[PDB]
Amino acid sequence: SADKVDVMIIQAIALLDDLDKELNTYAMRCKEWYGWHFPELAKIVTDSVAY
Amino acid sequence: NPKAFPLADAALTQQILDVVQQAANLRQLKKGANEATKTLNRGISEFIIMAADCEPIEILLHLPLLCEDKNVPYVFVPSRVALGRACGVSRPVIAASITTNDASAIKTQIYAVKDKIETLLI
Amino acid sequence: AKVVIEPHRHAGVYIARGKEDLLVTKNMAPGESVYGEKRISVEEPSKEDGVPPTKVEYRVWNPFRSKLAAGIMGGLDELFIAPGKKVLYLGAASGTSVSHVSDVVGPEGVVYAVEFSHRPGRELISMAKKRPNIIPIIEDARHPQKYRMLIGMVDCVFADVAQPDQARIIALNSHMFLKDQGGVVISIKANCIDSTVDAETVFAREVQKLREERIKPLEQLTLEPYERDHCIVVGRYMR
Amino acid sequence: LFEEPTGYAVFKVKLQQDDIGSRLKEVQEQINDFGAFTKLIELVSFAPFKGAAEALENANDISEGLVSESLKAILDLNLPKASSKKKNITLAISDKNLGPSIKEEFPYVDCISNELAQDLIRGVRLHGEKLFKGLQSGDLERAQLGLGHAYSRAKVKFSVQKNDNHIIQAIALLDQLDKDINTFAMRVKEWYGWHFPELAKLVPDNYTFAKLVLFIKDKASLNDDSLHDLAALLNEDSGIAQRVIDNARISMGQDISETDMENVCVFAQRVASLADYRRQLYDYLCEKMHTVAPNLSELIGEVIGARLISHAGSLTNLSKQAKNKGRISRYLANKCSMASRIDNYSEEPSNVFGSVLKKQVEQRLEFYNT
RNA sequence: GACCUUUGUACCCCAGAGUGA
Repeated sequence: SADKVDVMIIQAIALLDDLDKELNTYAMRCKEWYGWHFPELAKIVTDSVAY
Repeated sequence: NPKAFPLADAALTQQILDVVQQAANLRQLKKGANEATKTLNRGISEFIIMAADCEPIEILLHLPLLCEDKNVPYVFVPSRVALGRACGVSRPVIAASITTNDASAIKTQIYAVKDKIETLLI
Repeated sequence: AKVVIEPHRHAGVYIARGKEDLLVTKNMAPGESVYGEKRISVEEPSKEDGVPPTKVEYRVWNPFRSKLAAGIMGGLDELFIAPGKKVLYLGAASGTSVSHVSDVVGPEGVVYAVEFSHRPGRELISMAKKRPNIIPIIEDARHPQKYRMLIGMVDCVFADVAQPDQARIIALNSHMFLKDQGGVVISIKANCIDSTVDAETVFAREVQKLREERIKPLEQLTLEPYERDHCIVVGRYMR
Repeated sequence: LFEEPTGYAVFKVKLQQDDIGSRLKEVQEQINDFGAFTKLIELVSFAPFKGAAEALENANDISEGLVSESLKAILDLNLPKASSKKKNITLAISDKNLGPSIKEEFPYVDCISNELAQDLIRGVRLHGEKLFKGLQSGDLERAQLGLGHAYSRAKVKFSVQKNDNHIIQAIALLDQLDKDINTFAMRVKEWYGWHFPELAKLVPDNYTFAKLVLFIKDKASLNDDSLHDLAALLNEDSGIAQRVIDNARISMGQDISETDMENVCVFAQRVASLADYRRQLYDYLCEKMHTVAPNLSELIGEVIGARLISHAGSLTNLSKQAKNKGRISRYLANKCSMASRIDNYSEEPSNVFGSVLKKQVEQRLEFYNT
């Protein structure tokens, strides 16, 4: 190619950690919200995805 | 349901109006729930007087919560017009605050009024 | 900012040093605020794998706004409230002390709050939704037999209720819900009992009728810097 | 005496038979022995509540000296003793007031409450776990916790104006969502800035640009006609579409394969998700802003209301507080302080107090000009 | 064997807890 493409790895691995930062950000936001209805869950199940 | 408790009887009301009259004579009086709330913040407030004919009444419900936090007595009076009149003042004052001074010339009247109010609060 | 924090002699209360003698406790609520208190963030984190960095905030505790911090700064020999115990708390005036007692009782310990004035109670229901160790039980204090099902047996009882007649109130709670050889701590405001007489005779008959209900007083004290005309009394049950 | 008392808790209604108490008197042997043993009492019968609705309704009844019917059914156990009322049984309980009620629905039964703090009743509750005969204990003290929540929450609270924190979560989550929108927007405009360096200099919108890169993926096919993409979101007679015809000819950018483009389709779908939830959550914030603080959204609208309660943390916490523009801002501060105290207390803020308050803001708004 | 600071750009142009005819 005209650029010898390798820069996109440098972009993507700069994006991945910020993706996990939004992930546990919005997961904890959901925990803060849903704790009103059902607080007794976070001590039992701690993973974001299963929450 | 009541929203007007405790509300004072007659001779206690005129007694309070006279104490507020000499208090306004001795600049030992605060005028306004803004100022009264500030005196409840500084802990200088002896007790709080609130009116019953204020429309709406719900602007004046913060003073019992803040007083009960600070353990401060309070009693409703029926007229805001007479409560303004006892300030030496010709337009109505909805709520007044009594400030703390042990060098006060009228201190025994203040302790007797606090005796009547703290008698009624229980 | 730049202060350092040590464990005090009492288990659960932490000292803060030193450009002012400051009294702090651990918050089990991250980043909450009860009365606009200022929090000091100090951590022992880890940059290694397997251990994430800790985030620890501590809360200061105004001795002007609570009677117990005023008790500790004034010097007091022992505190019956420690990590592990159960504690029955009376008086619920703003809930500001209930946060710090909930801090010092630990996640093991259970805080029991009693109020009859219904409008400040919703605040404590909200704090009960925030801290999972503050259990409100809202009722007149004078009839504790009316909630016989509603509380377990308790190591130590604190009473901060200003009455003309608190002696019968701690009589019923003490005869009913207290364990053997537990702790009884009573707050006294001077002019609430009487005002036509010296506070000191009120103290003498207070300790007297306190002693008539099988309670042994250890040492009382006057709080002259912080809250004028106010005293706290510490005693034992059936010693 | 003829004693056969009743232990009461959240923990099951239990009837226990007695052998005898100490008719001996208050010394420091009998009290200190009976503090910790506490045999001489055996567990006869029991029955669970086991309704979370049932227990609290029962608890108001025992809390007000009123019997329940399961209590009568569990006081239907004297049959192998051949009779009632030959017994002249004496009950001992914790309540004074429950006594005349039981004596009302039972003339068969003698019922006292002496002593009121009979230390045998302490002898049950100081040793209760060991008399969980068939009863669990794990969520049982948890039923103590939540049932105390049920009483104290029940008697004063009815979820009236709940949104003291939900609005704050809404505005905080909304703002971090907008910051996350600009995140992927920069990445998509960088990416299609490579393959086609002119549309990134043409469309200033983010979601518009994301759909444009999303459904085309080729810089020789992006026109209003052949194919049609500026006949669905935008109209072809706009000043943008003619420059799209202008730009689709004179491009000199890099030509990239599909495998690099599908990841960008993932990105545009992320932008679509973010725009979706921010618009719906914005609508929800309009709704509950109209609900929980009506007079405030009458005055200053939704946004500064949600921000200011997001500063104070609750309407109660905002309620307890207190160059020719700060006269207006001070006036708005006082009247918003009043309107907040209106909105704090129970459904008279459904009325138009804030509306004539805004009429007063219109009067002062007339007053600063003259 | 053993992230921290500077230059340039956009925004803000800075009464709240002040005082109390």
